[PDB]
Amino acid sequence: AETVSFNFNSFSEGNPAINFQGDVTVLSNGNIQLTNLNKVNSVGRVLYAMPVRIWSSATGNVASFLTSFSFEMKDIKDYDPADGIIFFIAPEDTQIPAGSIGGGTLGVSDTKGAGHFVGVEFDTYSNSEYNDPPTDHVGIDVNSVDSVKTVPWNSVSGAVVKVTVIYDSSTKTLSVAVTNDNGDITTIAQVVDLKAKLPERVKFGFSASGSLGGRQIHLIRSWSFTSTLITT
Amino acid sequence: AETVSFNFNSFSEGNPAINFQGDVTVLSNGNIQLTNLNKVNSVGRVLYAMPVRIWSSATGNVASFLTSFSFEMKDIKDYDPADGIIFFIAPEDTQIPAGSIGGGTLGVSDTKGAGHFVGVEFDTYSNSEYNDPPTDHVGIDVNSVDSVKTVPWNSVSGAVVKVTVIYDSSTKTLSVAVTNDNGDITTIAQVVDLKAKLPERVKFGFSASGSLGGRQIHLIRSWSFTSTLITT
Amino acid sequence: AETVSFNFNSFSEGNPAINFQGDVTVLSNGNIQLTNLNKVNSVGRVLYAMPVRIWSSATGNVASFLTSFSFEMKDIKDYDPADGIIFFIAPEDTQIPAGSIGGGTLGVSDTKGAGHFVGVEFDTYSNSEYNDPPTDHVGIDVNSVDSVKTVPWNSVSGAVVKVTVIYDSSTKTLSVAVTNDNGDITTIAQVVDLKAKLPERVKFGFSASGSLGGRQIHLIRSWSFTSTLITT
Amino acid sequence: AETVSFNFNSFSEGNPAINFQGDVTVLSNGNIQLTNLNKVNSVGRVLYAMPVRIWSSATGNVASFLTSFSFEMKDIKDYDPADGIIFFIAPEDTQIPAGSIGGGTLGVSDTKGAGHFVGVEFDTYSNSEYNDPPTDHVGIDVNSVDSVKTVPWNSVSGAVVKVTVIYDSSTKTLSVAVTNDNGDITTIAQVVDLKAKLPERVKFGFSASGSLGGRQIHLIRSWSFTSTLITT
Ligand SMILES: [Ca+2]
Ligand SMILES: [Ca+2]
Ligand SMILES: [Ca+2]
Ligand SMILES: [Ca+2]
Ligand SMILES: [Mn+2]
Ligand SMILES: [Mn+2]
Ligand SMILES: [Mn+2]
Ligand SMILES: [Mn+2]
Repeated sequence: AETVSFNFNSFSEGNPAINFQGDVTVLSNGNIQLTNLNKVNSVGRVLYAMPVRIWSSATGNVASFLTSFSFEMKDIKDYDPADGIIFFIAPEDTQIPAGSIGGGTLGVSDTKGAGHFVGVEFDTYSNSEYNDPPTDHVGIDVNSVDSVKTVPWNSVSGAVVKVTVIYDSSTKTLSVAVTNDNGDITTIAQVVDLKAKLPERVKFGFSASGSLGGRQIHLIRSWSFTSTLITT
Repeated sequence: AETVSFNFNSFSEGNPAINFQGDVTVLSNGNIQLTNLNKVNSVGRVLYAMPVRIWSSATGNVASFLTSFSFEMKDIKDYDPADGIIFFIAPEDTQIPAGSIGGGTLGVSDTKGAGHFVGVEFDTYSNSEYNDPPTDHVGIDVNSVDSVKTVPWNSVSGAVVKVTVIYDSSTKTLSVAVTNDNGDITTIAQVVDLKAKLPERVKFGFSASGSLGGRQIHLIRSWSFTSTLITT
Repeated sequence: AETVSFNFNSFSEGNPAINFQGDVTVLSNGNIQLTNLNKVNSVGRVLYAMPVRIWSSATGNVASFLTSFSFEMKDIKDYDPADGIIFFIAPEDTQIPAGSIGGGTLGVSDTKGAGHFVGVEFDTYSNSEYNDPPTDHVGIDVNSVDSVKTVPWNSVSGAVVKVTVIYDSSTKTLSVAVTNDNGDITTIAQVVDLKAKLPERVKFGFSASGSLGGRQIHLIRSWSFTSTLITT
Repeated sequence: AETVSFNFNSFSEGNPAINFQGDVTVLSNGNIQLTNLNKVNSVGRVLYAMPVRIWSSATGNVASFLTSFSFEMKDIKDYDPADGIIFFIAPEDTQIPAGSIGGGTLGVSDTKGAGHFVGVEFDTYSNSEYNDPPTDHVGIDVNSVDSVKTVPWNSVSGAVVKVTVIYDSSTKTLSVAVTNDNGDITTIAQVVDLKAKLPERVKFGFSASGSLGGRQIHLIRSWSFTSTLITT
């Protein structure tokens, strides 16, 4: 039983348990603001500093993990509410794509929307070049922002959104449950073999981005995580 | 968007929001004691009073729900810890089987261990006649306590256990993440078409049962639930 | 090396190992409820029946001890939490102060908040008459609930708290580590010359109290204890 | 409220949370054997891979931590049982001192027995050059294997030893509670300003050394830890 577990009710600069990339910033109240409102094509990513072993090439086993986080997106006069936030898993050498154009790539893909990652996005701007549905949505991404699956969702400015994710290694199922301000929940699940798409050791994080005309406040308020690899 | 959501940090006799059945009692702190230790073959169930609609015959849609609860199981001199607790879903008229023999039936099945229900069991006693794994386990039960699927588990006497469940209607997947006292998680997932195994309107709840030589303390400490059915 | 060591994972009236004083009552799950919610200025105390020799006048040696225990405090409409629990050490003949007014005396002191004891209080209601801090707090008490030193704490209703106390006779240091539900730890330590404040033989126990308007549920879930006295 | 917490009931090579230094080896049963029996001056160290911030220069606050771990030492024919284990805290860049001669340096000090670290040793070999007591002992080391304080102890071969450490930030007290196989406890405590002796970011870990004629099996059976730094 190999278990990595952490809980964040707030954040602060200096904590060695978390890595910042790009235009990330910690607010006095302890929240993480992922993008910068004055930069064009902004990109902000926050990662748990320590890599986590999600599978052993020895036991062949794959870990299960339970994580939940709360975020908030808020409009600002008078740019378009873009582009959203993404909870991702990637190789430990994961950096903000070079020459990132931000926007629809969400800071995890190249200009074509390709990359090495597995994630859950909370997309609030429609990008046709990536085949986005016409409305706000939640999608499961596997090496591309061209979601492997999506579900209609509604991003309510200033609302605090609570998310719960469960990965069952046995069925290799990734289930997501989103709790909107109104109390309604949105779910989405997709079978993804983490052992076949990611390396033994990976990192977990949040990413968000904007464009020239599209910018909003992307806030990460809290994050608790727990993985458990069976060794034997 | 039809949603049902409730949250109990503690219970109490009376509250018409929860129908009791059997040897159920309420401790001083609001904890529910599903069974009685001075009674042979005891059964006790607790149900959310108001029935819930998990699917529509018109729309065809099945509801998605997110539920979490924390229970505790403690041993008693010198008796055997059995059998345990089951989170279940059944027809709005559900009742403790006629002539319930308690024990392995968990208060939801008959002698053969069959019944009209869906649920997750935290089985602590192994009944070979029900093809029970040799050790403590967690199982996805569909109309039978002879689990559709099980996973090795460890029940620790006196430890507060936390459970989170997510049912994604899009995939008909039922995900379970069990957080143990020591922080390790156990998961199990199973595709279960509720729409096919249950009526449009059901009731959610907990059930536990002891036998003659097998009795233990089963307590429910909290329960929050949210189901959402799309009506469009 | 004289060693006294015991473990209590569940309690049960009748056990000659425990002395019950006041309004104490054992729940059916094995928990000890210290206060009566239907009584004004209630007081309850549970004590290890066998007096423990912490020091000897013959050698001048003082014993070191290690002890851990878990409690649970929960609210009750619309009353105010009062007043909390206190782990205390005292003369083997200790009884509840005659004419106990309940309140912030925790059942170990008189109206002026004075008594003959040493303990760790987990104060939830602030009493200006006892120089209490404005918020919930943990404190080291020496013959008075007018703590020799307190520390900011946060009592969370329905939450299981873990405490570990270490007394080093060589330094006469009493150390307390409090594990909250969220995983945060709270500590407080202080030099207390036991040999100079209590008789050679004393009793160890917990006590809780409520008042007229302030009442809550105080539960002791477990308790393990080990002291070693050097004889040479 | 910043908090780091991990828990190991067993260990396995490959876990990125653990850093191995020296002759460290993981046994088939999940234990960590710190030294190499066929090697002269064998030195083995295991550290928690993630640096911990024990104090911020911003607020000037020191963290509090509660740790506990079980270890075991076993004699090997007919070599002398040496030298023991040390639980230490050093700079995040800490490495086995070049030209480490092992033995009484315990793998954290130079020839003179000096280095940059704070720790608790379980010394089973008297080294007059470092002023060790004539017998097995436990000591609080502050930048030197010439303990600032010791207490008589007794290493029993094959015996599992359970230790619990508490470091209260308010008093800057480091308290240790050692529970021997037979059930007797040994405590030692010392005031130590971790903010005056170490940098803001450090690493925790265990070290073990041997000599030419002094060798034995040093095992770390399990380790749990929780630090909490109040950033407010
Ligand atoms: Ca997009
Ligand atoms: Ca069974
Ligand atoms: Ca008070
Ligand atoms: Ca030595
Ligand atoms: Mn998209
Ligand atoms: Mn079963
Ligand atoms: Mn007080
Ligand atoms: Mn020494």
